[PDB]
Amino acid sequence: LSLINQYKSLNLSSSIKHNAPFINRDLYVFDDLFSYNLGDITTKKSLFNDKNSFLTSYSYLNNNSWNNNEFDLIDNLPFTTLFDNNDLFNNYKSFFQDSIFNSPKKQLSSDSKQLFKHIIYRSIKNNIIQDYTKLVKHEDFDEYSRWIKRSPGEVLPLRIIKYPLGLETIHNNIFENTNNEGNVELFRLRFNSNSSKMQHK
Amino acid sequence: LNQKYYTHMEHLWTVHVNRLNQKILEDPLYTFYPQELNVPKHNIIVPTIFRDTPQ
Amino acid sequence: MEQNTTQVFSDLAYKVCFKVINDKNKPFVLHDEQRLANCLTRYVEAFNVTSEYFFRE
Amino acid sequence: GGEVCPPMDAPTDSTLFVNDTFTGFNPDPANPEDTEQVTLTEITGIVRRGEQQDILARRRNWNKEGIYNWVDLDYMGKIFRLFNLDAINTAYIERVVPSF
Amino acid sequence: TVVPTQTFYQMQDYYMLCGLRFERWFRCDLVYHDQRHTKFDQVKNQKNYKTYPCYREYYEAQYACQDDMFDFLMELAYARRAADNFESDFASHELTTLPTFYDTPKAAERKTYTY
Amino acid sequence: MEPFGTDERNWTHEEKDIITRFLKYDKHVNLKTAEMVYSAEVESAYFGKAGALAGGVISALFFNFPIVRNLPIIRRSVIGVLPFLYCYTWGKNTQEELRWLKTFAAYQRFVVYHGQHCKLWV
Amino acid sequence: VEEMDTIQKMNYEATVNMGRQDLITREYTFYSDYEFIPIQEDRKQQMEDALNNLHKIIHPTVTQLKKKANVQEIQDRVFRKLQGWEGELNTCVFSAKNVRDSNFCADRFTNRINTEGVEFVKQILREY
Amino acid sequence: FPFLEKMKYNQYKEYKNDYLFYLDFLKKEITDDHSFFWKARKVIKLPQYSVFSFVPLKLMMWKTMINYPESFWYAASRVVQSRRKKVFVTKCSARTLTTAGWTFITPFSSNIKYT
Amino acid sequence: DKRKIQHEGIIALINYSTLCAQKCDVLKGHDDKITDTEEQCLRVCAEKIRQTFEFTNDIYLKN
Amino acid sequence: MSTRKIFDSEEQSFIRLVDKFYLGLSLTKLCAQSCNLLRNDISGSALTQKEKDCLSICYNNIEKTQSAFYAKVKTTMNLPAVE
Amino acid sequence: EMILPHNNRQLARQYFDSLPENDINRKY
Amino acid sequence: EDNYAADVQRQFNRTAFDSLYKICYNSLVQKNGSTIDFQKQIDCHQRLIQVFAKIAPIVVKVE
Amino acid sequence: LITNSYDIVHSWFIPGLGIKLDCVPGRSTHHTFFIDNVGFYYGQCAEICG
Amino acid sequence: MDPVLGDVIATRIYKACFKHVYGKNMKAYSEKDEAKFDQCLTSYVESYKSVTNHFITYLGQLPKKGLSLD
Amino acid sequence: TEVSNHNYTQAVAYLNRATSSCVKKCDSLNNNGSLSSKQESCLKTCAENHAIATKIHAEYIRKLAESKYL
Ligand code: HEA
Ligand SMILES: [Cu+2]
Ligand SMILES: [Cu+2]
Ligand SMILES: [Mg+2]
Repeated sequence: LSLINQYKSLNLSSSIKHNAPFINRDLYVFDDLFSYNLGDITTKKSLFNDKNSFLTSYSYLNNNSWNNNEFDLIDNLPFTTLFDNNDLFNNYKSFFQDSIFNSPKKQLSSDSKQLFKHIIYRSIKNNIIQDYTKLVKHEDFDEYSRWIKRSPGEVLPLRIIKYPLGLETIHNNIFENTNNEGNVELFRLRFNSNSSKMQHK
Repeated sequence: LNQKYYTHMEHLWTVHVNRLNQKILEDPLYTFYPQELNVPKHNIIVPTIFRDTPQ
Repeated sequence: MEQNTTQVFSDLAYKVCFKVINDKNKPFVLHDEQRLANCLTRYVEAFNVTSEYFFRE
Repeated sequence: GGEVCPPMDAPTDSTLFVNDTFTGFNPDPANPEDTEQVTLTEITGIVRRGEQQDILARRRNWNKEGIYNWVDLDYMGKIFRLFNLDAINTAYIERVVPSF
Repeated sequence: TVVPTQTFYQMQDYYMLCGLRFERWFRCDLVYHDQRHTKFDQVKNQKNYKTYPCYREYYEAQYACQDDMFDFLMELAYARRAADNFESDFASHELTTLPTFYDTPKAAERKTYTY
Repeated sequence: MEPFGTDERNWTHEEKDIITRFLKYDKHVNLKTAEMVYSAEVESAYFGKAGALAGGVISALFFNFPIVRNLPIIRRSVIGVLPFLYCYTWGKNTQEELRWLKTFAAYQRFVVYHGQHCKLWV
Repeated sequence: VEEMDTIQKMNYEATVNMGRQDLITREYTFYSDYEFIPIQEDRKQQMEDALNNLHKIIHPTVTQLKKKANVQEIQDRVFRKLQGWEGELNTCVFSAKNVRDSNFCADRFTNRINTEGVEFVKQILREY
Repeated sequence: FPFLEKMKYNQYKEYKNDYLFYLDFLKKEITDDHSFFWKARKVIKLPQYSVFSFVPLKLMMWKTMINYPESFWYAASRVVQSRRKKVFVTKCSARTLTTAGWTFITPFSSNIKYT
Repeated sequence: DKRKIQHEGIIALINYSTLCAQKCDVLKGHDDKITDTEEQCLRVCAEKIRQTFEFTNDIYLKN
Repeated sequence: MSTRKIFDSEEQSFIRLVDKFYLGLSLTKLCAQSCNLLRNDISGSALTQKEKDCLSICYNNIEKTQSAFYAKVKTTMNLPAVE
Repeated sequence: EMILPHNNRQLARQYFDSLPENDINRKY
Repeated sequence: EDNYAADVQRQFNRTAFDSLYKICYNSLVQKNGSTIDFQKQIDCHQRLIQVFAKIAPIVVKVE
Repeated sequence: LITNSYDIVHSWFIPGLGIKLDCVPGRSTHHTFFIDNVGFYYGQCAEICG
Repeated sequence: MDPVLGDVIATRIYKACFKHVYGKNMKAYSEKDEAKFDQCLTSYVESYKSVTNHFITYLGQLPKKGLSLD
Repeated sequence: TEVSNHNYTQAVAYLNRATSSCVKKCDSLNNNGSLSSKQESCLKTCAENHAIATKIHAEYIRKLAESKYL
């Protein structure tokens, strides 16, 4: 009942060819316009773009680029040796201990899929690049855990907090706090930078 | 029907005339635009990098 | 290839946004990270606007 | 879990070894992502519609007893815990071998 | 003493006193809980070391409460600090409390000082 | 979130429907609340049909009752359809009441979940 | 910081770990929470500068008062105005769509503090 | 007690109403279906015999058991000579099977966890 | 190949969107919202690119 | 410098040709800028004599030092052989 | 709630500009 | 099919064509877009095509 | 001495000192404790517990 | 890392060095230009070493979990 | 503990782009074979800025892709 007129066109290629800002691809000049020595090409080779991102995609395609390496194996850099520099070696290991810089192929595949979906939908609006399923997503949180507790409502972006006065009488001073200018403080500003993270126990 | 809404419409028209006299052609407070006139909310919020406090 | 398309998209985003943000070559602060995020968002929205106009108005 | 048809040959284009945009299938015999490893077999058949009950035609199925006489695509989709029940009920493909 | 024991001293068992002292400490903590590692006891260098403002109230609450009741109150404190629930956000019972001489609008002038 | 008091407006049908479809499909709602609304929808649906059917059967019997069977057609029809109307109304009202009570319980659970009620905290 | 004994090393590790509670818990996010665009760092600094400017005015008056009741009363009188402005800011920032809206709301709050807050504080302090 | 556990036959309860795969269930390897096996309670050094029978001596003949209208507790009630008279080895019925005196003292009296 | 043509078309889209973003000075760090004036500038830049490519396509089809 | 056997011989040769192709595009832009080709004053579709001479100088400079510089970089970087 | 001035679409102004010159709203 | 080298050369030609055209458009466009001369764009594209035709045998080669 | 009990009521009963403190769940009972001699005292539980 | 990547690196370096030599003065070739190219190569290698050192140092000094100090 | 060849290549690509941008920005090739103190300071600042920007850019791209899921 929902598919009656939802998918008008199915060919992205026609819309790309008739609307993308590129010169017509059926011109006969593209056969012998320039001369290159291509050696021997016995397999279907595809060209990748941006003059800086082609090697990343070539490594992504290959299956031998996903063989895991230990640091003692990859303890070197193109112009720097790391086996004699221990501080730089430790910093290198820490750099590769970040999940955003050391991702499995599934993460990169998912990211590329979602980015291409974004590109195609924002450009063509063809409605076939979106997920065919309709997903209803609900959060199931174990509220009976004392180690992690969510924040009912939210921690609001700004809270103005009155500094308590007179809690200390050690040297007859009722102002616990003083700023760098030397002026005593009566109020405080507390900010909630991250709106989704849990609050530590 | 006229009795129910005469005073209500008089108040509405008085507010309209007042904000025209003050040359206020901006939309009133409780104006809820349709979907096409609204501003989409930006989802991508990247928290700043955590760094140790020197003090 | 779709992965190559997304890689080009991301690399151009970083290139342009870092060129804009790191103009005076001063050391960055936290607000500089937030400004880089703002510039990336502007790049993505500019792509949306331009491509949407390209295909139909 | 028998082999209906021999698995499809691996493509000769190195750029075809990624997950497909729409079907989501990776035609990679040695996929680095073990959880995304699929084997694709290619069948050819004829689209045919589903059947209906006709007691006088002796096409009546007792679901509880396990006796089935007509193709009830709705029940067949429900019993196998399949997902796209409507796209299953609409029709089914009858596999047709080329000559023998 | 910040929170006196004489508020509830007729009772040998300190349970209401334990609750009162923990509530006062929790107010003080809600003020200062996130500044502890930058301006207070938990600083990296002793140059900026300052005693946490709620140390005395914390020790009084610890004295008044057993570890079991202290653990219960710490669970409540976590539940209320995750949501940033200041008690002033909900308190309204002062509108349904009998007036007293201590409730005068001019609180500073109510006290008579004498050598 | 809703205003409280004697002078306040009761929940209208449109408001109840909007809140039900909010609790069923929206995010920011835990799985338990949505499941509560789903179980409300599943179990309530029996009562409207049951009331209508029981009213139909009782009205069929009543159309031939010892005094009703000897009435003129207009009076006979009215008296015969009275049980059907009563039982149909009972079924519809019971379905609506059960569904809305469970939905309002889910709404209270959602409000407490997101701390959207003053004078309510853990 | 490398050269130290076992006790000093343990104390340094403790001090470092007590400050990474924000780091450890940033990974545990909730799906059902209502997210908002946070106040930017420059706006945070501007608001803190406005608060420090307010504290500059009140400092001689509160430090020349020998009664805790008077200082508490001064704190309470300002705090009501500041809390109304904070509520306005929180509403308008939670209901913000982009960083431009959050910046607008933060600028409005800071301008309220720097324009009307100082005048109100000066009137209170003259009363005291 | 092996005769009491009806979880042993739960696999049969599925097909009391779902006959569809009952025949598939019947074409299954027989492991413990309608049979009781008692693991060895003694060390027997007889290599000639692969498996040993530790069935209770009062359950070996079903002809006597089938017509007896009593529970199988007769096979478990004082059938061994092994006694252990040590004051410290008294494994009571359960630590919670006690009483709280003629003055019912709480929470000792009012909790199944303790009484 | 059809896949190659689609890839080139999308790459061209990305490149010229980046070009318009640079030419209109859209990329700024003070906030992430693109104003209506900047959106109009981007759309006019895209229109000019489209006109230039139509002219080039016509000329190269004639030649 | 950590080297691995990732691409085949033909794939490596193709990737080398691809980076050479993009280097050729970059040098095309470079020679265009350095020879004052990219200007709005140009009202013709042909190269003038001065532009052609400057472009020939650019081509000669590219020819003389490309292979030598690549060899020097290869010696300096000193990537260990794959085993 | 208030609509921020940059997010405010002057629909009232758009209708006002479309009014005839001799109009009671323009007189107001 | 067997013209793998021809296909690769065609891809290279298309990419170089588009890149040179983009270079000319980026160099010639004025006033944040909305201003460029189509004849000037065509002339620039032809001149850059000649330059890259001279450069390709020098740079783009194997071994 | 802050007397309390984990589960049920016990009685810290020292006969030599002649004292008995009832450890009651949820009750943090404060007692004063003064011993005016050097002494090793045994004691027991004087509330039925199991 | 496949060796071709090193070749790729070389290309970038060459490109940069070219802009440093003939970017402004498009003269002929001689041994002086070869010396200038070697100078640019050494400068680029040292700059790459410095950038690698500082980049890796900054990204490795960012905390990522609790401090161990075993 | 284990790093893929692709991730190593991505790290090398990060270093390549940072080095090129810092060479262009700091004029690190205008030397006599060795960097200057001012050039070293500029390269250090640029490399740290590149590290911060790389972290933020990677986080932003991942969050965009994940927002497609959510
Ligand atoms: C009615 C009151 C009563 C009576 C008669 C008895 C009888 C006796 N009791 Fe009992 N006892 C209690 C009341 C009573 N007790 C109570 C309340 C407790 C507390 C339980 C607890 O702690 O929770 C207790 C517990 C108790 C203990 C506690 C055990 C423990 O704490 O470790 C002990 C141990 O010494 C004890 C001893 C005795 C003895 C030796 C007798 C002997 O004197 C027995 C003598 C026998 C008789 C008195 C029988 C009467 C004769 C007849 C045949 C009656 C019929 C005749 C006519 C009809 C006229 N008793
Ligand atoms: Cu005891
Ligand atoms: Cu005891
Ligand atoms: Mg007792």
